Amino acid sequence: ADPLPLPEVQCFVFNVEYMNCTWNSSSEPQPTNLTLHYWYKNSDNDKVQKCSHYLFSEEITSGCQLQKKEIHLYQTFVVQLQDPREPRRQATQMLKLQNLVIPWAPENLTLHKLSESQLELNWNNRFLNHCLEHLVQYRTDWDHSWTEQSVDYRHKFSLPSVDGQKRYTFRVRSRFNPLCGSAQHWSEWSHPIHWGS
Amino acid sequence: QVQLQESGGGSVQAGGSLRLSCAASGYTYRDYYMGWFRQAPGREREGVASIYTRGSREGSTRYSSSVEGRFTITLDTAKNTLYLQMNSLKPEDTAMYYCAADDRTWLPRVQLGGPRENEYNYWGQGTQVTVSSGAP
Ligand SMILES: *[C@@H]1O[C@H](CO)[C@@H](O[C@@H]2O[C@H](CO)[C@@H](O)[C@H](O)[C@H]2NC(C)=O)[C@H](O)[C@H]1NC(C)=O
Ligand SMILES: *[C@@H]1O[C@H](CO)[C@@H](O)[C@H](O)[C@H]1NC(C)=O
Ligand SMILES: *[C@@H]1O[C@H](CO)[C@@H](O)[C@H](O)[C@H]1NC(C)=O
Repeated sequence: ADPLPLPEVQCFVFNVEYMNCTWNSSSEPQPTNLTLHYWYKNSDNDKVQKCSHYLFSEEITSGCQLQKKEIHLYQTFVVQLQDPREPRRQATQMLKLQNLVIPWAPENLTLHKLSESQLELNWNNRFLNHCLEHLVQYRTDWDHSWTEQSVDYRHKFSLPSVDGQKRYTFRVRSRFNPLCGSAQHWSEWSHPIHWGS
Repeated sequence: QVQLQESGGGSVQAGGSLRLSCAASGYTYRDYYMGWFRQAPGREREGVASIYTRGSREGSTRYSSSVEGRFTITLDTAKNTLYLQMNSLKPEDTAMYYCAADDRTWLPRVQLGGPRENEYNYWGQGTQVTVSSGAP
């Protein structure tokens, strides 16, 4: 009569456009459409919201998608995964969404040569620029590893010691930290840009 | 859509006190964030204070470092009126004070200091506050 363990749901906000809470219900001996419900703490509305867009993986629910109008950043997100055939098998998680925001990868990588010993890299991230920090990796075709540099809300990196006879490669990614949140996972890497020959 | 209208401004000697009021009207059920901004003469507008309306007064307020411990922002949910108690006013507080309200629960917001201007959709017309060292 002991209730079975439930899968753990992983929620992530992607560029404050939507939220994907996903789980893997392939552990069940009998397959079941697990149901998702959610609400917010420090909120006078004591109402439980059912999932509006379930995600399916082989005819069984494998997650839920919340639209932007359903996301309350900076309010504690309580998500409840429940077994419909047995309501006693339920699990609730309390999440802080400001630490689970994942922005898109930086876009529009441009290089601008100011002098023969100074060139700058520029990018934009489809996101409030003052809420993102950035990491710039670069390497030449004669470098064994990468070279990273942290860039703040100013989206400008100046290449130290430019060598015109070497071909460079640049990539940048962003993270929702630390001014507007405390996220730990970075965004995906941007497409690589190149310079020189 | 909310409609804000400030009041309670004036000209006060340095060290005096003041209390602004900003009555909200319209769709006051969906404005989750409210704040106060001020604009000094010839200078850009800056955030003073911010508050989350539906919290339980548990860390739901944020103030600028320039007004911390001197200004307090409150909210009367029954009358739909925002307040900003101002004490120990110095001449640097002379500015045009605006209240603002926002309905975007998903919007990122600065968690250190006064509110940013981009974090609010609806604004009031403003009320003038003038602090002088002598008696005006
Ligand atoms: C969040 O979940 C949605 C829903 O599963 C994902 O959107 C789907 O992405 C696949 C990618 O191959 C498409 O084939 C589907 O048509 C998409 N469906 C919908 C409804 O958008 C989305 O990719 C997920 N986001 C992230 C960042 O993983
Ligand atoms: C889950 O719901 C979908 C919705 O149509 C249905 O097709 C599927 O058979 C259901 N699976 C189970 C195990 O009930
Ligand atoms: C990149 O540039 C294009 C064209 O100017 C623009 O439409 C797009 O919004 C830019 N990217 C971002 C993230 O703003």
